[PDB]
Amino acid sequence: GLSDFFTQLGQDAQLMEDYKQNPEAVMRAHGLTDEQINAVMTGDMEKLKTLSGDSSYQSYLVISHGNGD
Amino acid sequence: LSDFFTQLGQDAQLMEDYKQNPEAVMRAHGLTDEQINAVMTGDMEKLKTLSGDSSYQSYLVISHGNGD
Amino acid sequence: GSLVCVGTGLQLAGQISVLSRSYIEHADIVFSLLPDGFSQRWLTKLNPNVINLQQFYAQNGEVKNRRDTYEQMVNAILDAVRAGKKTVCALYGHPGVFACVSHMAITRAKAEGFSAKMEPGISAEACLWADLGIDPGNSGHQSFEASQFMFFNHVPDPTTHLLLWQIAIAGEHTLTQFHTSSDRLQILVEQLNQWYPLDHEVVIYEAANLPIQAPRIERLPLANLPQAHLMPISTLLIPPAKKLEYNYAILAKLGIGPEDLG
Amino acid sequence: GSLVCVGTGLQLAGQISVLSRSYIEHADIVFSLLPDGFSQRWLTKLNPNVINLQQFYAQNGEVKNRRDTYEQMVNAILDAVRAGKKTVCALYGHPGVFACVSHMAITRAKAEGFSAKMEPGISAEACLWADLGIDPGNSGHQSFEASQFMFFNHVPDPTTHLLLWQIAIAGEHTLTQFHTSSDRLQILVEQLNQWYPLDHEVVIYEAANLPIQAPRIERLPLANLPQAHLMPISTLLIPPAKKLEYNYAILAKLGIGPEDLG
Repeated sequence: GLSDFFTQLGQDAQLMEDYKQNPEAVMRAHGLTDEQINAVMTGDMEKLKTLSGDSSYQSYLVISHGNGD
Repeated sequence: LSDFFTQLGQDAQLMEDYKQNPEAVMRAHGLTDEQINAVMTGDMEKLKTLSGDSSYQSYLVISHGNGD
Repeated sequence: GSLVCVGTGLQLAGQISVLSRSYIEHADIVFSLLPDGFSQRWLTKLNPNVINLQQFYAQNGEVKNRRDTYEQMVNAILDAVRAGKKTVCALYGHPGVFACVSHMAITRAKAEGFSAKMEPGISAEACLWADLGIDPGNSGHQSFEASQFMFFNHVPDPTTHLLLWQIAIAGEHTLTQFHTSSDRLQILVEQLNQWYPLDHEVVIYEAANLPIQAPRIERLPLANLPQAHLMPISTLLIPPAKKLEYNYAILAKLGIGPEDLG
Repeated sequence: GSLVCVGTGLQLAGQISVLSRSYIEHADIVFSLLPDGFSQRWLTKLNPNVINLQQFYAQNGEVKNRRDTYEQMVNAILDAVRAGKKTVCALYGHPGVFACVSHMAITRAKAEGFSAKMEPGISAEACLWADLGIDPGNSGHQSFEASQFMFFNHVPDPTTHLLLWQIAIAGEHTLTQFHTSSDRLQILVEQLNQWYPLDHEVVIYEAANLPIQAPRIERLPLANLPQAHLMPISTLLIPPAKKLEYNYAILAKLGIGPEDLG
């Protein structure tokens, strides 16, 4: 439900412009809980990842270094 | 020509078929001998001729280096 | 009314981002600046309500300052936003890289109280790293507009990959011509000779716009640049003239040396 | 076998190219390095045959040189290609920008006689220009990896926008820790003070990965950097310390002055 909404929102410009008009209305209409909505509105990405079940996905995004040849 | 190039640019399946056998894929999609020759010699100008353009004025400079 | 500026990338149809294509699809009106007729056809099939910004460039030998062209493009976009249209500006490449019209229109739209934003896209330089197999992080990267490099004080780091954009108009101070002269490029060569030898191998790069087309990757000595064939889309890549050397001052403060590097 | 390396951009699902998404769709196997679990699920729905490259990073407090991680990633990719698989590498951002695994994999695949190529994507720097409303062409742009700037001799041009990537590991010489320390960042501050005053306003930037998420755009004086909260994805933007000044030397060779500029 969280992951499904975010995937749709990220790809569909019609839903993105609806969302930007009224974020709370759009998240309620796609079923997000009050605690999920609260997490979005406060910018708490760690809690969203808790609530999605993702908990302990190890994401380290460094693919280069500055030490040369 | 235009329909073929639009499909080819978006469809990785067709792109990989094309890269295996450019002349076969181009013939199958109806390109003429002259069009295929223009592709194989890199003559973008003649390709635009054969597509019928009226040589679409395409200047694409959207900045300058004079400040302010 | 609202404004969203998107990029279409360099390659026909497939290099636009999924979300950026959806913005074009759902727009009331699209203002376009695209590389060719194939791209124009593709756009028109996506959304038939298109105004072609190419019309604002000098026509038929007219003398017109490009500042006026850009002002006219911005005003045309804003007239649609002011009327109430859900407006999209579809530029080739990335709409905010070596491209003033989208930044200007977004600034003006916000000042007049409208919603305006920019979506990133794939630029000519993003294409260059891919096509040449170069990582800009390898020894770092620098980018300048070629004329700005000549008219103002800029100092390149010669350990980095250096890009001069808009090389075909290097030194064209009037902003009214479409190409420069070989004498202007000779002065640029002499200027670069402060850091790069005359026999230094440089690369003239042009990203492809059609799927059947190979990019232009022409290698030549710097001395030969003023005789080379250049187009408005050409960019000059100047590879490093020296290798990275150890910064002993900072290594000491860090309390390490070369042998300690992982 | 064959190899195509693609990027997925920074934002979930929508910032990938139309073509790059098609490559993922049609691959026999995908090697992924993606920002989060939402992105991982999106990929898996596109193509269920995925191997997650994240496993090659140090786990559970192990000491591992990142050069070994990258070798191990390159080797995994090539083992699928050598076996005969139509292989796609799907990295976040642009697969060849501040990313060695793809260039190394492509070099190795070509040397062993396999077809290999890289498709450009939207990098974090592409996202920064859009989010901050900055054109790198305005006064020029330079990019360096922060530790490379500390360990080797690089000289920034203070009229440009300067980017230091991987600022969170600045000075981490062992390539075995995931973050640097406050004292290392103080040394960087002292180094930068050669060109930038201590009260110079700098920006910590982080591109958003989810569509409901705002980018991080934190403005602070350079002096406060060592006390800032930084994450592996953080970039430091250092805006110009000086305005553009005329290059009277080159204007004279061109036979013009400032008053002649269009």
